[PDB]
Amino acid sequence: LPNEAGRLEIFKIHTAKVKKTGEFDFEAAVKMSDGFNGADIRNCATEAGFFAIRDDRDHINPDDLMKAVRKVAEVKKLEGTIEYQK
Amino acid sequence: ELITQLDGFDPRGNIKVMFATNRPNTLDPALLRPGRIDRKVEFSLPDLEGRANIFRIHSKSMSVERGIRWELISRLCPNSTGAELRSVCTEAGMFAIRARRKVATEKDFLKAVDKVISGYKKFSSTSRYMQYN
Amino acid sequence: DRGVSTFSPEGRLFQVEYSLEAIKLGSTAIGIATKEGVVLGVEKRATSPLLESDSIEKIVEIDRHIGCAMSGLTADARSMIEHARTAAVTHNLYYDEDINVESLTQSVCDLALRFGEGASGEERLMSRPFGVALLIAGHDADDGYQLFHAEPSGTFYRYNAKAIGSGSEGAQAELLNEWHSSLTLKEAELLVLKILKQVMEEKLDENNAQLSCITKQDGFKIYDNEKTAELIKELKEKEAAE
Amino acid sequence: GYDRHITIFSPEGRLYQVEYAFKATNQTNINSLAVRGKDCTVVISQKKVPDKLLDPTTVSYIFCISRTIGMVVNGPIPDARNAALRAKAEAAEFRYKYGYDMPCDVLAKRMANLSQIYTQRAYMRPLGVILTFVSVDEELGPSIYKTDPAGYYVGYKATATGPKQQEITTNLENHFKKSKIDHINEESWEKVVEFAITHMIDALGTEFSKNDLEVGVATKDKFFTLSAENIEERLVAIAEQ
Amino acid sequence: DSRVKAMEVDEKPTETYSDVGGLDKQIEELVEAIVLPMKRADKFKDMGIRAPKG
Amino acid sequence: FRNNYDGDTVTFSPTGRLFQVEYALEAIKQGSVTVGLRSNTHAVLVALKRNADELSSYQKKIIKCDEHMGLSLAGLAPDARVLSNYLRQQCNYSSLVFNRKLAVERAGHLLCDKAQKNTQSYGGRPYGVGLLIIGYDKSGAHLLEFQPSGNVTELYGTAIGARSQGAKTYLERTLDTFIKIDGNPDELIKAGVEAISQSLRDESLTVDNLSIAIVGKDTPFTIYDGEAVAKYI
Amino acid sequence: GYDRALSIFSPDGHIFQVEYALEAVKRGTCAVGVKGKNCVVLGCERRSTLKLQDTRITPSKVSKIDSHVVLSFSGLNADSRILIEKARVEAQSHRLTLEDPVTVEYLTRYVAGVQQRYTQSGGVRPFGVSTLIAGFDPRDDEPKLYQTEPSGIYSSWSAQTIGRNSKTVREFLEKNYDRKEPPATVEECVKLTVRSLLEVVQTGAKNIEITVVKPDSDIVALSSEEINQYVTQIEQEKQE
Amino acid sequence: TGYDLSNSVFSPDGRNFQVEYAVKAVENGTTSIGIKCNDGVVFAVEKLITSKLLVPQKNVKIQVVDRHIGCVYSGLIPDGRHLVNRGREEAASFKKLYKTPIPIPAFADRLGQYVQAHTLYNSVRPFGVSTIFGGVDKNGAHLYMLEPSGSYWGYKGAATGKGRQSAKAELEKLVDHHPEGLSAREAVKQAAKIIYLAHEDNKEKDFELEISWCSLSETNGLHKFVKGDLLQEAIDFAQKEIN
Amino acid sequence: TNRVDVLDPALLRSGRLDRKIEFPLPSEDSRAQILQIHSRKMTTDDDINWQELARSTDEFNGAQLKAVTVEAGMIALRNGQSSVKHEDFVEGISEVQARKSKSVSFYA
Amino acid sequence: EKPDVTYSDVGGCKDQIEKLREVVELPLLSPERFATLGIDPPKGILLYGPPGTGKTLCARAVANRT
Ligand SMILES: Nc1ncnc2c1ncn2[C@@H]1O[C@H](COP(=O)(O)OP(=O)(O)OP(=O)(O)O)[C@@H](O)[C@H]1O
Ligand SMILES: Nc1ncnc2c1ncn2[C@@H]1O[C@H](COP(=O)(O)OP(=O)(O)OP(=O)(O)O)[C@@H](O)[C@H]1O
Ligand SMILES: [Mg+2]
Repeated sequence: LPNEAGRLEIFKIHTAKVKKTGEFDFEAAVKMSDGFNGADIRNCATEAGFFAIRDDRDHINPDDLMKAVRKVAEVKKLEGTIEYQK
Repeated sequence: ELITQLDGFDPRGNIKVMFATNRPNTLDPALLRPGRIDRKVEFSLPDLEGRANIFRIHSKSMSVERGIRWELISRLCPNSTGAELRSVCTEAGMFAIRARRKVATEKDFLKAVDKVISGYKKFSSTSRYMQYN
Repeated sequence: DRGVSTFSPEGRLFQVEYSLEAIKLGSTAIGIATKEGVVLGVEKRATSPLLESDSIEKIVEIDRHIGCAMSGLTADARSMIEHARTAAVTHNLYYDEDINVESLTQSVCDLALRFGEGASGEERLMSRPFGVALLIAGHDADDGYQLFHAEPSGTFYRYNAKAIGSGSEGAQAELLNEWHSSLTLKEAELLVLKILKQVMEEKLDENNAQLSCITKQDGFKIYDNEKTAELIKELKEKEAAE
Repeated sequence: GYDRHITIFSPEGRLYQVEYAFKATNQTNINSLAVRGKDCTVVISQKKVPDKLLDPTTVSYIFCISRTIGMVVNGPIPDARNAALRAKAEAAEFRYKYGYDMPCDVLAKRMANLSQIYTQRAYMRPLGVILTFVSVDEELGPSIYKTDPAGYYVGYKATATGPKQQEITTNLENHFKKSKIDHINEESWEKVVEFAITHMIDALGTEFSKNDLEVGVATKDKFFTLSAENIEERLVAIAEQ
Repeated sequence: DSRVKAMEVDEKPTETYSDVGGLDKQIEELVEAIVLPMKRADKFKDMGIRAPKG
Repeated sequence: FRNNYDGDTVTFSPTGRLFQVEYALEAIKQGSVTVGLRSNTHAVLVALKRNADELSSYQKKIIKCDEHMGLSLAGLAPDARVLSNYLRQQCNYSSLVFNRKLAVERAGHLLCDKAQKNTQSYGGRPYGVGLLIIGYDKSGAHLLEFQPSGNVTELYGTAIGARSQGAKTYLERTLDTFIKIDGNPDELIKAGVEAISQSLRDESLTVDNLSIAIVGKDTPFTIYDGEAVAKYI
Repeated sequence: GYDRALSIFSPDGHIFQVEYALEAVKRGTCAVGVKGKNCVVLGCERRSTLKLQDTRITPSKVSKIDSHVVLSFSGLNADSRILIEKARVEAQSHRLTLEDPVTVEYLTRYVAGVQQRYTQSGGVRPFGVSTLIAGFDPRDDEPKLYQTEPSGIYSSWSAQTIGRNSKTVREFLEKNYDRKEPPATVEECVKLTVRSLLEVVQTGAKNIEITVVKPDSDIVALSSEEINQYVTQIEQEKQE
Repeated sequence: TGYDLSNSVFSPDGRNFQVEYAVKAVENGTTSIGIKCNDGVVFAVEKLITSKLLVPQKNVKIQVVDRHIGCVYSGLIPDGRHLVNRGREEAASFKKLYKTPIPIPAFADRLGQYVQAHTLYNSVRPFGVSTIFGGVDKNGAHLYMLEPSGSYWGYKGAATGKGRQSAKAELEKLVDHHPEGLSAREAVKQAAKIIYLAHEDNKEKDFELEISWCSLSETNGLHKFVKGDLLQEAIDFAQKEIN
Repeated sequence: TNRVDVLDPALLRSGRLDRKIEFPLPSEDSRAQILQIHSRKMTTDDDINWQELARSTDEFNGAQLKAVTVEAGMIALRNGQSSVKHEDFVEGISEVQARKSKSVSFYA
Repeated sequence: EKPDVTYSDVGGCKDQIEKLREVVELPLLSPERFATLGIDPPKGILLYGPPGTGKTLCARAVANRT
């Protein structure tokens, strides 16, 4: 699983592609994000984008990112326990 | 597969379904709730008046004297299933054939009730299975 | 495996509910309460001819003004009757007056629930409740003659006449038709002996049936076998008068 | 069925339930490293504060048992506090009944014995923490003892625990393979900390800000944890080398 | 396969969202995830995000 | 039909509920109806008793706890016979030591915490009775509803037992009339009899089947019975 | 503590630990009781399958509780001694505090009350023993003969039998024992109890034990010779 | 299989299922927030009005401990009312022996052991309650939250109950705009704003707002209730913005 | 699916089943809405106050609430009435419950 | 091929017999009465009880009738 160091590179690959109002909260998000797979960060930008559809915004605010991180995390952890490697 | 055709993704045809089990304990919560098993009906041990009517439904073919007080031997029979009552009448007719008598008497019915409940209270299916209920 | 405290999905303690069926297996107790006294009738139900039928006991004195009848597994009632004499006696020691019937009955009902698995120092003195039900009869000056049915349910009702035991269903059908407030003490005796014969599984005679009354004047008295023989001869007469 | 819930042997011959406790340890993602100085002991461990809302000061894995004894815990924090509170009581009681300070060894041996009684009774559950005690004992010098739920404990020249403990073991071994002594030698306690952090950056690969570490140091007759200001001084010393 | 062809839409009887009682927040969240990326597919393409897959 | 988490009280279900405490709450829905309601000067309990059969008498339903506090049960009789005995003693323990009439609100919590400690521990049947506890102290009239879960709450009026819902509906309408009837104890009892007639499944009120109890600014807790409730049907 | 509720009601309304206890009493050796005009006679089955077993020092089936109350038993030999210890205790306790030896009916009521207690105490299994308590009240010569059982209920009998093959022995006693007229003397009664036993023992003079208890504290055990004589007479009488 | 039936058993993973289950029982309760201001703490709890019979302003779900520790919880209401009750012994007892009002980091520790003990035997059920409790002693304000597992942490805002998603997201924005540490007098009006926002997923059954505060500089470090005007002003403030 | 704890992690996780939508039991107010869309199909009256019936049913599924409507008509038919009345909706809640002993004056 | 164990053989006049008839027999016999109310008839019955209580006996009885 990405380390605390890498996890930061992965975020910056999926927020560049998408529109934004300029996002400086990846310093906070990475620290909140534990056990996130590559796959969950990419989904995190999407959930942030789906709060942007409800507000009728057309940019991902840094507030919408704080909400999305928490939302992916709550359901992930609960419902699936990912494997322990050898 | 069975669960999925009793709610379909479509209305299914005119199909009534009857389930008969010796334990509801076993059954899954998906089978039990209404829309797939609407009405639960319990067939339980008959009370005293039940055991009087079920003696009348086995005995009416039998030749018995007029002085049989079926209330007397239903009162003497403890809490019993309808499957013990068949064996009661069979054994009443049995002691009459051993005795060389064509008609079953009051003495013979008491012996039979004694024999069925005494021995087979050791082998009663009723006690274990009533607890799973 | 279930504990002993567990509720069913209906909200009933398993053991306490099951216990009621142990009473159905017991022998017949009949109780008719009048304004002159209460009559207690029992089917002794000897099990052999060798069994001496006089040593069997199902009626017992609690105090000179309270008597008791038992139905069910009757060795449990050895423990209930011992508590009762103490409450009744200890209560005459502290307050110089005989208990009420209604108060004595309630003390034996409190005792009844005491089953459990133990927690801290607290006594739990059974594993399952008393497998016996009682018809407590008695008389105080305050409310005349009374008759109570105390069940292991932990609830007691005051009755005008109740019958428990093997022949409970068919016995209480006859009472509902025959009882009214204007029975005397000598009509109730023949009325118990008539109902005792309809639900009895033997021949009615003086050896295997017992009568008992409770009057203010004479206290609680168990009839000897001689007196009961006269009342048995007096039943056959009123049925041949017709 | 009822041989794998409680602590009785299985038909094979192993205490399953105890074995299940060790998998409960690596459920916090803390890594720790602990080295013997020449007159001191140094123990660093990562300190991840997940949410912005948590107050960063209260989250801690380093517990002051006495002046003499520090203690760094790997595992779930409820059982942390439960083992730290029992440790403190034994540390006080010892002092009272024998009149000197409890040595490191004797606190370690008292925990292994409570841990044993917990895998032998049926209704008790073994606590899921691994405890490491650092001290500068007065008789034996610098010491580290690491205790575990089974109730086994042993001395250590240096030690690591956590999810990525294997990486950190290889480094701590490579160093004592080249120098051929049992303990890092440098009189000052300040430079044993600088060495410590270097081996964590290698073993985990992670670069550490001053907040990601929490540092504890046992010298003679006092054990402290370094303030958030002091951990920033250390990391300027790694950058300037 | 012929079983795939029988699985296609034969038309499921008009329920309407009015005959799903209660459950308001659940309906909203489903139509966000399934319905929109089909019909409103231009508003996701400009935003840059990929479309939820299921 | 019996679940897998129906053993002791310790067990939680994967839904999160505690099943044994829910089963004891069904013990209330099979007891007999009972209606409580209060104004700002009088509390009133109206209980419909229950005979066993014809020859039988009626089963007490209203317990005088003191001379300013009384409760009515619906559910198992021996469970209440422990909880009513316990409040009696706790009301004496206040008059003895602090010379204070035990405030109704504080007696609710005391009862609650006694129910809780039997669902925490292994063994210990949970109490299968629902009480209504009325009373008049220094802060006015009070009426409490005590669940076997332990949760006690303060209400202008409630009911419990079989088919209570028909009465609880009549109290939600008329709440704004009977709450303002102050300094008139007759009319407040009248509104309570009408409530419980909505819950009957044609059992018919009778002078031996009904039991009323009131308590107020000036009256002691008193129970009416037999001939005394003939005026109020 | 250990307090599991070993004994609970089943939904049929019988305690299953008590029915199981009473089946255990069936496999037990056979003991018979018959009371004559003014004696009791307790006859017991000795398992004689065993060989090379000394009879001088081996505990008998009749254990004296007092000097006028004897007790016999069927069931588990080990558990039986536990009743007899509490009984010998109870007989001296009652002499101490009220004076006067125990009356047979009271000594039973105590013993029967112990078997009942162990059917409610959590953690205890029921007893596997049924007893015949016999003897003479002090200053009286009415014979008394009682039977207890692991339900805890006790009853007096004119004759009784517990243990294996009891239905066959009881049938013989319902025909050969007139309820009105007891065996005339002590000698006729012994001849009625031996003759009942010889149906289910299928003879063996050594197998049968007879203890007679008479009024006024006279307990005697009939010796082997006496028993043999009686058996030979009955066999020869019946044979003739 | 059989690892879920009982407490204080571990699965092959390393989890206490009874303890995982208890968090689902916390999850059903009502929304409850706690805001650490600069000078103290502000507790605020949504109390659902179930029916027109429940009496207004009379069922306080904020229980005080000593004279300076507020406790507000969500989950199983009787079970919380027991965990506080035990907590009134631990405080009154410390105060007897050391004659100083018990400090807040120490009170957090006592409660912790007590809840941690109830995950160690088969014989006792784990507590089904999340607590938020805090106050002011001579070392400053603290705020704590006690999981039913037995862990607790420091906090600058906390949440529990159904509205824990929207709340914890709103307390982040409250610590963003006001990094200095907002004023205690103002935080009454900000706590109200966080209950009305977290009550839009629950707007079915109206509610009644309860607020209490403990500040060094307003009430002398003694825990009171907000009542009268300052509370009637709070309702106004939050209600005007979310229009 | 109704067992989500069982499915392994390759079938779940974001990027496969992105959204994970939970279904709660109908709340006390929803029960009122639910009972009212199933009853339109059969005969109604103004006797019925659906508000009452919604408070009675605790932890009823949206499947059991549809059963209450159906069962209540079965009792209206057995009497032989023109239309469903309020008694029968009350009486029907007790038929969906597996209750089958009532109060044998086991409870005071 | 539908055996015959007539309905008389079922014990008593139990309620249990009458709850089966409302599910199976009535909507086939008389769909006139169900049309007016608008009720759609139930479908599932669960017969459960200790062995020997005549779960099967009724099944055979409704097998010919229906
Ligand atoms: N919220 C609701 N509003 C209205 N009707 C409902 C509601 N929920 C369920 N129903 C009724 O219940 C019936 C059965 O529901 P359904 O078959 O969806 O159960 P399910 O949740 O899919 O169960 P499973 O666990 O087998 O998937 C539906 O046909 C519908 O009429
Ligand atoms: N209610 C009853 N009335 C008359 N006879 C009955 C009744 N119940 C059972 N019997 C008799 O008992 C016999 C066995 O019953 P049946 O085959 O129905 O058992 P069951 O109820 O299916 O239980 P199981 O399936 O466990 O054997 C029947 O053939 C019948 O003769
Ligand atoms: Mg069958």
